[PDB]
Amino acid sequence: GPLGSMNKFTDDEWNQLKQDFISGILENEQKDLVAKLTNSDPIMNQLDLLHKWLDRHRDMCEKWKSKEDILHKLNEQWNKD
Repeated sequence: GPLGSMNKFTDDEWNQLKQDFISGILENEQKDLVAKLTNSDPIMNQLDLLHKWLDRHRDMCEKWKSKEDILHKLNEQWNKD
């Protein structure tokens, strides 16, 4: 029937988004947090955990559709989580 308000991101678009998020984490000094989260790993960025986390809150992207702003929210959540 009529097009839904879904308009979710595709795996291809999502993967691209993953890189941006990962880049944002290494771009910010906060990258230090990811290194410690892994116990002592480089820019692992936690592809494994990050991917699962992102997917679980992928819907969060719909709460702005922006890029830099989203990173800001994730930063505060990363800090507490």
